[PDB]
Amino acid sequence: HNMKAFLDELKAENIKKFLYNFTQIPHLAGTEQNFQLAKQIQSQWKEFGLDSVELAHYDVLLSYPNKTHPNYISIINEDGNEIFNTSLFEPPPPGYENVSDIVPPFSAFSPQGMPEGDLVYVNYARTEDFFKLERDMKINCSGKIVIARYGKVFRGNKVKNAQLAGAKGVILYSDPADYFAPGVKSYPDGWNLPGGGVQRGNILNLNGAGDPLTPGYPANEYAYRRGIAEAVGLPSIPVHPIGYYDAQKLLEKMGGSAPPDSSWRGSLKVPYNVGPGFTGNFSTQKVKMHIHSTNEVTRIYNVIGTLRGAVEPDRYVILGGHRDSWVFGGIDPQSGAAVVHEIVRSFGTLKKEGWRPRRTILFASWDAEEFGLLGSTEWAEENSRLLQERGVAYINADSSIEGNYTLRVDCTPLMYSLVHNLTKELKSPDEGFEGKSLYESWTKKSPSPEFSGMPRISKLGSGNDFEVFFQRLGIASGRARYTKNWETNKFSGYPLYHSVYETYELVEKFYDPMFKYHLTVAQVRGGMVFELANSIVLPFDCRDYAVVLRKYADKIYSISMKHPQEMKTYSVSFDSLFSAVKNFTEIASKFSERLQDFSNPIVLRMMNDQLMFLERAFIDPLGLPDRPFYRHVIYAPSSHNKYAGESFPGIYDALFDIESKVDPSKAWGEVKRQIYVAAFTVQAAAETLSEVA
Amino acid sequence: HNMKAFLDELKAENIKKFLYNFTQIPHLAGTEQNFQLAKQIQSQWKEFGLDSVELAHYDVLLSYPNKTHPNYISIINEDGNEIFNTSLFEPPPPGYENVSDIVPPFSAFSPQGMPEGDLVYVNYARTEDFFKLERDMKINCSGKIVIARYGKVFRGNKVKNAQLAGAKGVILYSDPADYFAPGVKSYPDGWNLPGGGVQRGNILNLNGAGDPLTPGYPANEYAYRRGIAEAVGLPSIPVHPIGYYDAQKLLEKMGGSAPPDSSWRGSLKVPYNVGPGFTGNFSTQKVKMHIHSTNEVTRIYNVIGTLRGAVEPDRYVILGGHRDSWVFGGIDPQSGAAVVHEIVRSFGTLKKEGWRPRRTILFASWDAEEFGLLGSTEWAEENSRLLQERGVAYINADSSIEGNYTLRVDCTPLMYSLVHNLTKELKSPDEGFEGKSLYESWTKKSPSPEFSGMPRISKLGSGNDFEVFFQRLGIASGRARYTKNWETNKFSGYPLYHSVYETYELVEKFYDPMFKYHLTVAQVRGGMVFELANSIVLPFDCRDYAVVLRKYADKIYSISMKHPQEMKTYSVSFDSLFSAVKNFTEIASKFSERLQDFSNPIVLRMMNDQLMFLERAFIDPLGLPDRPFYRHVIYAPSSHNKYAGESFPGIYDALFDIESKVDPSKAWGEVKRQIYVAAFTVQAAAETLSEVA
Ligand SMILES: *[C@@H]1O[C@H](CO)[C@@H](O[C@@H]2O[C@H](CO)[C@@H](O[C@@H]3O[C@H](CO[C@H]4O[C@H](CO)[C@@H](O)[C@H](O)[C@@H]4O)[C@@H](O)[C@H](O[C@H]4O[C@H](CO)[C@@H](O)[C@H](O)[C@@H]4O)[C@@H]3O)[C@H](O)[C@H]2NC(C)=O)[C@H](O)[C@H]1NC(C)=O
Ligand SMILES: *[C@@H]1O[C@H](CO)[C@@H](O[C@@H]2O[C@H](CO)[C@@H](O[C@@H]3O[C@H](CO[C@H]4O[C@H](CO)[C@@H](O)[C@H](O)[C@@H]4O)[C@@H](O)[C@H](O[C@H]4O[C@H](CO)[C@@H](O)[C@H](O)[C@@H]4O)[C@@H]3O)[C@H](O)[C@H]2NC(C)=O)[C@H](O)[C@H]1NC(C)=O
Ligand SMILES: *[C@@H]1O[C@H](CO[C@@H]2O[C@@H](C)[C@@H](O)[C@@H](O)[C@@H]2O)[C@@H](O[C@@H]2O[C@H](CO)[C@@H](O[C@@H]3O[C@H](CO)[C@@H](O)[C@H](O)[C@@H]3O)[C@H](O)[C@H]2NC(C)=O)[C@H](O)[C@H]1NC(C)=O
Ligand SMILES: *[C@@H]1O[C@H](CO[C@@H]2O[C@@H](C)[C@@H](O)[C@@H](O)[C@@H]2O)[C@@H](O[C@@H]2O[C@H](CO)[C@@H](O[C@@H]3O[C@H](CO)[C@@H](O)[C@H](O)[C@@H]3O)[C@H](O)[C@H]2NC(C)=O)[C@H](O)[C@H]1NC(C)=O
Ligand SMILES: *[C@@H]1O[C@H](CO)[C@@H](O[C@@H]2O[C@H](CO)[C@@H](O[C@@H]3O[C@H](CO)[C@@H](O)[C@H](O)[C@@H]3O)[C@H](O)[C@H]2NC(C)=O)[C@H](O)[C@H]1NC(C)=O
Ligand SMILES: *[C@@H]1O[C@H](CO)[C@@H](O[C@@H]2O[C@H](CO)[C@@H](O[C@@H]3O[C@H](CO)[C@@H](O)[C@H](O)[C@@H]3O)[C@H](O)[C@H]2NC(C)=O)[C@H](O)[C@H]1NC(C)=O
Ligand SMILES: *[C@@H]1O[C@H](CO)[C@@H](O[C@@H]2O[C@H](CO)[C@@H](O[C@@H]3O[C@H](CO)[C@@H](O)[C@H](O)[C@@H]3O)[C@H](O)[C@H]2NC(C)=O)[C@H](O)[C@H]1NC(C)=O
Ligand SMILES: *[C@@H]1O[C@H](CO)[C@@H](O[C@@H]2O[C@H](CO)[C@@H](O[C@@H]3O[C@H](CO)[C@@H](O)[C@H](O)[C@@H]3O)[C@H](O)[C@H]2NC(C)=O)[C@H](O)[C@H]1NC(C)=O
Ligand SMILES: *[C@@H]1O[C@H](CO)[C@@H](O[C@@H]2O[C@H](CO)[C@@H](O)[C@H](O)[C@H]2NC(C)=O)[C@H](O)[C@H]1NC(C)=O
Ligand SMILES: *[C@@H]1O[C@H](CO)[C@@H](O[C@@H]2O[C@H](CO)[C@@H](O)[C@H](O)[C@H]2NC(C)=O)[C@H](O)[C@H]1NC(C)=O
Ligand SMILES: *[C@@H]1O[C@H](CO)[C@@H](O)[C@H](O)[C@H]1NC(C)=O
Ligand SMILES: *[C@@H]1O[C@H](CO)[C@@H](O)[C@H](O)[C@H]1NC(C)=O
Ligand SMILES: *[C@@H]1O[C@H](CO)[C@@H](O)[C@H](O)[C@H]1NC(C)=O
Ligand SMILES: *[C@@H]1O[C@H](CO)[C@@H](O)[C@H](O)[C@H]1NC(C)=O
Ligand SMILES: [Ca+2]
Ligand SMILES: [Ca+2]
Ligand SMILES: [Cl-]
Ligand SMILES: [Cl-]
Ligand code: NA
Ligand code: NA
Ligand SMILES: [Zn+2]
Ligand SMILES: [Zn+2]
Ligand SMILES: [Zn+2]
Ligand SMILES: [Zn+2]
Repeated sequence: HNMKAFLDELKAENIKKFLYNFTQIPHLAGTEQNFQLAKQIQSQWKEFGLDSVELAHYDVLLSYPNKTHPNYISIINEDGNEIFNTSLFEPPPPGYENVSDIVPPFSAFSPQGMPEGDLVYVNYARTEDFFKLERDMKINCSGKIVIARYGKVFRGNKVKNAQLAGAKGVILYSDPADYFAPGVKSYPDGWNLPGGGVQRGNILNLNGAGDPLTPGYPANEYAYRRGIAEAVGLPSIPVHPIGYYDAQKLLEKMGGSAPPDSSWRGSLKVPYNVGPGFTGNFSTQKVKMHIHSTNEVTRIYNVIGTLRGAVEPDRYVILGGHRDSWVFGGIDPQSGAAVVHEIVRSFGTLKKEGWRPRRTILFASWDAEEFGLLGSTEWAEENSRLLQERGVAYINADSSIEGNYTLRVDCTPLMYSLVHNLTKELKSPDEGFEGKSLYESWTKKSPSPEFSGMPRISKLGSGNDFEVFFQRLGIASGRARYTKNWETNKFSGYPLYHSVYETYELVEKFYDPMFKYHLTVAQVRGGMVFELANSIVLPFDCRDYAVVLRKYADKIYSISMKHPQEMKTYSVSFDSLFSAVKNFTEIASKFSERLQDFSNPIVLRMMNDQLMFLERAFIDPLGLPDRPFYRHVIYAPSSHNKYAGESFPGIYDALFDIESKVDPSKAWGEVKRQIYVAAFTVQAAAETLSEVA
Repeated sequence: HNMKAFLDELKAENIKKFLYNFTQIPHLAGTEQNFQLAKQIQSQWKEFGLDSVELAHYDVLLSYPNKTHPNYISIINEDGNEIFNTSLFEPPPPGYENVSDIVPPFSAFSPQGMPEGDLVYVNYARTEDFFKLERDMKINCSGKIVIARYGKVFRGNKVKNAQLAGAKGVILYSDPADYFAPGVKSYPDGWNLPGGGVQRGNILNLNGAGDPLTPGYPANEYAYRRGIAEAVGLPSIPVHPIGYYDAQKLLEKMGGSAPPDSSWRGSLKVPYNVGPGFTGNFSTQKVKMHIHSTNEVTRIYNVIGTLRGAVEPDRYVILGGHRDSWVFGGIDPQSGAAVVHEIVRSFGTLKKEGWRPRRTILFASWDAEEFGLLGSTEWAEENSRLLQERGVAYINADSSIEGNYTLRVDCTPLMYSLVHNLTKELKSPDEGFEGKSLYESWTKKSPSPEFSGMPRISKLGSGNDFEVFFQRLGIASGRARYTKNWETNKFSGYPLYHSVYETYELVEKFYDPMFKYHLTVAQVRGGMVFELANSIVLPFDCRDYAVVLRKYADKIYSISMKHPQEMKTYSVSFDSLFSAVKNFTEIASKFSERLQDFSNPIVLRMMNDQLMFLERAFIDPLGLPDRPFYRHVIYAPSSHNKYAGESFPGIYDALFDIESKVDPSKAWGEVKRQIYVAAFTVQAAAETLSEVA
């Protein structure tokens, strides 16, 4: 009864069966079918042997198209006749043409409206795309409908950016340049997005708030809800996603200015003119959106499984991933949920033979992730006192695969050593690495840019259910999945993401026929939970935080040093931050020595508490500026792309575009304030590792 | 080596000697003499046997009169001749007439100015005094100088209230009605305030922020400071305190309206007319303030002593009280500091004979309390991560006596049982209770209004150094001192509070000749620290929180029920709060049973952690509305009187004066929101006591 027993019990064939089972019908959040699936998971986790399995439910703001009043976009002529209409649905894939309750493509939480106007093409609608438009090109988006390609960044940032540019609507589309890999066929004959395929997804800017109506507090039965007008993160202009057949029709007539350069051109046979409006012959034609989706408070269900710890039941290691899908969820999330299901089954096998982990393991099937991480966030809001005093670690478990090339891990520095050690003990599933370790294949395919013989591990970003646990509550967090080769494959994400084409057959035929990558990811995720819940000394190495803190301090200082004159004028020094990082390095080194030298369970637990509370020490209870739920001072989601992690985010945002600020004294004053906050927090975290008295 | 050994080692004669030692010269915060005293305490605590004794220093905003440009108030005539001037200093007491560096009476943090105008008398300048003036009497304070009597509430609230009434200055004075007990002589021949006596004190409204320039973060060497204009809690109009000889001169000529009733009349031979301005003959005369005090960033020093725990060194029991004084500090704070000094000495005696407490005891000599709890707050800001994960309890130790009648205890419900049990084991020092317990004399003199055979224990308010530990960080806190009989003695505080007359001789001659009340208070405070640091199971009874939560829920519901029609219209229910309190009662009862039945140190420490984190569970990281540093949902300082505790403060303030709000729907909506927050927090705190897995 050790890790090897746990790992060996995991079967690829079981993960295949579960994936099939979870993907036959849609499981949209707030729907009866997803509630049925919740009850099924609850039943099976009980059967599998967990001590308790409960549903935790909340009533949250969700968004759905109107069934009798479909969303669509038109080209209208001067008479007002709609001469072109975008599709009302994606052509269903082979054998699914009769499946009901496929939600049609829509942008969740769009307000209703029917705006009419001239089109401006804004590339990926990134901060720098708008800078280029407004500052360099002198194009005004005010009162225009913007059309943007999907890709590069989170769609909610695109919508925010369009809105602050004064757009009156946004059209999102999938360009083949970003969603069609050269030499691969469209679904069903390959893994590419067809011209009628469309990516669903919410366009909120929640910044960690969870349910838009109840920021800070669980959306329970007696919750007081904000009015819609005061809700968090809702867009103020209508938005709708389309495919590249329909996008071609909308782009082909575009006039005004040429694209500023080739990074603005996708792969369609159109000029990619920025606009505004259409070329001469069609200059009186306009674009009209028709959006009728409604926001509604709807009940959602998390499944929470508990396997009580034998020695420290008041210490919680959490494995959590979501269950709700846009349609069938073939990759997102069921390729993760099937992996969790088999992990539970394996732990349960051991439990039935009399074993218990040292610490409590909690297993979560979250609801409403697709609508803003709502299930994980409301539950963490409800249980925040328990999680901040008892939470050892959170391992996420959304999609197990986004490619078939190599491992991807994003995690706190505290888990680097755990991940290196675990992967050295696992077999690579890769062709040409038979009998080699996962560590070897991973390091070869994804080398660290700093360190020879080490793999690359990214910072945690967001756009997934670890966000409340890591950036709000400061619980050490990690995620892992198989991924594509980004060096040779330039497209954004996997092509069929959040489309009807993301099915069981997508995975079984193209991504992972033998379910070996799924099994590899079950071993990584399950292996991590096993070590975290069972190792006598928590498997965190504080010295790895010291190394990255120095790298981040160098980075942020380099950004500021682009403005040497202002640093002189305003006396901007990074000395305090570097001093704090030096102290952290020295104190962590001494703590590591002590952790090596000590039969005494109090000294042990005292030291496990120092390891556990070290991630927690990076939390500032005041939050980051205007983002009260992003409280971690080292890591926040990028203010320009929610998916990307930013380091020293407080100083980063204070420096961003600082040369354009009206009051340089005020702006540089705020840079110095953020330096102070960062240096203080680093020193305060270091001091939690000092001898306690 | 048990509690009795600790208690027996404490000597009245030692406390007398220390008090004498600490009171020969002024120890104003930020002055060289208070730094010298800090170094002396540090030396002696080392000598006494503590493991480490450090100074923790900060650079904070302090306020001092200008030595070459004195503050004073005048009656001016139409020509501009100053026909009456208030005193420049209090007549020094016998034998101190040559002591230098007595700070003259001033209101710390007053801005500079020389406003001229007509006087309005506003009674105690309470919220209801201003309501009576503006609403009932129709008197407009806009552009007037207000004169208010000291007493009833914290002076900072008076100044806030005057400022929001549009006053252009405030004069504070001590009325004999509030500071002269019938049949007792003025200092030096009794304990009464003489006509030339004046009460110093800050007039900030910090709401827990600490140093006005650095809210949230310690005022360390690299701190970024706000500009003065953005500082927290500074008054916007000049303020100055005077004695009743000078007040008589300012009040005797007052015209306009009569006092509305006898609760507006003090004891001087004047009419107590509200004004504005003077009676006919003198109607062209005006009042002129001259205030030249300056705010300056000044270094302050805390002394921090550590006695490392033998078994749980990472658990902290804190005994802390301040060292800075307005002048000699005969009562405030040295009657407390001398008691702490003897407590340290006694613990050190045991330590030298080989004993250690189970948990770590930290001893603190705080600086700058008189200027806004600045020393305790900056240090707690620096060490917040350590205190919130390790802080068992905080026992305050400011003035040991404010009378000679009976015990006064204000503390969390979690300490009620500890206090009842301890006091049953201590001898009463009271005449007529020889050979009886302190519990017996206390209960007889100060009976609980709810429960026969029990003593009254007040809620913690504020205006002292526990505020950061309790209302910000949620560490279980308590205070205890000897006090007066409030039933028969109607004056505010003790008469010589914050005056030059508060000397060693005041205490030795009038308050506590034999130092027996001092010794009794050393036993209560030291006994509490001893039990908290040494009991195997933390000496907190969660069921006492359940009883008070019900009492507070009844109270707040009764307040709301004054508005039955609005409760109908807006569907205002307290059901959720009562349900939460019921659940708390049931879960706490079950936790208490478990705490009775368990050789297992993990189960023990797990359960000690649940006891320790139970106060912490009442903290809301979002704070109370517009008061981010008051985070405890059950207790906050009254928004009308910082000294007084308020229960369910969020709901209380939402209901206060609600009948006067312009938008009843909005106001009742916020009542319901606060009900939700309170019910949720109570339920969440209850759930920390549930079985952990
Ligand atoms: C990284 O860790 C190191 C510790 O190894 C910290 O070093 C401290 O740095 C501060 C400077 O920011 C030093 O502060 C200075 O303290 C002097 C007096 O300190 C005495 O007392 C303390 C107890 O509190 C002892 O520990 C200490 O050894 C000393 O005996 C002051 O006199 C200094 O103030 C004077 O100079 C400054 C700067 O020029 C002026 O602005 C002032 O007006 C004044 O004249 C100063 O405040 C401190 O002594 C150092 N501690 C130790 C133990 O060496 C780093 O701060 C830490 N990095 C971060 C980011 O925290
Ligand atoms: C004091 O402690 C008690 C527990 O002893 C708590 O009681 C819970 O109270 C809520 C009501 O606020 C109950 O919620 C209801 O749950 C029903 C389904 O719950 C099932 O599943 C759970 C697992 O999550 C089981 O524990 C439970 O026994 C049930 O089998 C819902 O169907 C109810 O919703 C319906 O009615 C409401 C109200 O009329 C409608 O608004 C809805 O639209 C819907 O039709 C409802 O949500 C809960 O069941 C109770 N729990 C238990 C264990 O009994 C108190 O909440 C607590 N007090 C506070 C302040 O927390
Ligand atoms: C693009 O779509 C519009 C609107 O059509 C409606 O919405 C779609 C998403 C689908 O659900 C459609 O089935 C649905 O009709 C088309 O314009 C519309 O055309 C219809 C029929 O030609 C008009 O209906 C009426 O017909 C009778 C005549 O017997 C009269 O009583 C009325 O006067 C009216 O003409 C309808 O008004 C018109 N709607 C709008 C909003 O313009 C459009 O033809 C289509 N374009 C294509 C396919 O190129
Ligand atoms: C109330 O106090 C004022 C101001 O007096 C000053 O401030 C006090 C707090 C103390 O520190 C005083 O020592 C200090 O003077 C008095 O009015 C002031 O009177 C003086 C002297 O009479 C005036 O000084 C000048 O004197 C020479 C004449 O040789 C001329 O050069 C000047 O023209 C001027 O007269 C001073 O101007 C005047 N100041 C003000 C601000 O009005 C006031 O007499 C006193 N009232 C009492 C005791 O009733
Ligand atoms: C995915 O897998 C689950 C679990 O294996 C399947 O659900 C299970 O389906 C069986 C067959 O429908 C159910 O058993 C039945 O029970 C009813 C009475 O309750 C009885 O009438 C039948 O004769 C039969 O014995 C079982 O309830 C159900 N189990 C759970 C835990 O839900 C599910 O059908 C699979 N879904 C797909 C799409 O393959
Ligand atoms: C990942 O694996 C590495 C390599 O095994 C682990 O580091 C190793 O940890 C052991 C156990 O703490 C260290 O052993 C110690 O050696 C010293 C003698 O120098 C002795 O004082 C102790 O009693 C103990 O035996 C070992 O030195 C260390 N090896 C290296 C190369 O660092 C690492 O801890 C693992 N990481 C995690 C998170 O588990
Ligand atoms: C309050 O009590 C303290 C502690 O007893 C007194 O401070 C101590 O005073 C003595 C006598 O001045 C000091 O000893 C002296 O040392 C110097 C050299 O350092 C030497 O020149 C003298 O001959 C003498 O031995 C001692 O330093 C000092 N102790 C401490 C810890 O500060 C203090 O005087 C008392 N204050 C009052 C007002 O009574
Ligand atoms: C303040 O003093 C009271 C009175 O001594 C303490 O309550 C007493 O605590 C003891 C020890 O936990 C309880 O004894 C228990 O009795 C049951 C049998 O019914 C048994 O299961 C246990 O093994 C244990 O012997 C005792 O019942 C209880 N007495 C009362 C009247 O409640 C109280 O704990 C003290 N408070 C603090 C904070 O120390
Ligand atoms: C979906 O859209 C339809 C419009 O075709 C809405 O139905 C109409 O709503 C208006 C305003 O409430 C009523 O005056 C009409 O009588 C309704 N017409 C019909 C034909 O039903 C409908 O409210 C929307 N549905 C949802 C669920 O929001
Ligand atoms: C105390 O008040 C005096 C005024 O009597 C201030 O001294 C004057 O300040 C002004 C403005 O800075 C100068 O122009 C004068 O030359 C000063 N006069 C004298 C006679 O010194 C003084 O600044 C104040 N002191 C403090 C410590 O704030
Ligand atoms: C863009 O257009 C609007 C309205 O037509 C105008 O008010 C605004 O100032 C314009 N902005 C720029 C930067 O040209
Ligand atoms: C799977 O791997 C092969 C071999 O490298 C590659 O050609 C193919 O594109 C991969 N499939 C997917 C879905 O990435
Ligand atoms: C009080 O006086 C000021 C200025 O003289 C005036 O603007 C204000 O409205 C008055 N307020 C009331 C309540 O009478
Ligand atoms: C001390 O107690 C006596 C006796 O009750 C009382 O008359 C006297 O006023 C008290 N002294 C003080 C300073 O309260
Ligand atoms: Ca919420
Ligand atoms: Ca501060
Ligand atoms: Cl994931
Ligand atoms: Cl006190
Ligand atoms: Na398919
Ligand atoms: Na005296
Ligand atoms: Zn997902
Ligand atoms: Zn998704
Ligand atoms: Zn005091
Ligand atoms: Zn005081």
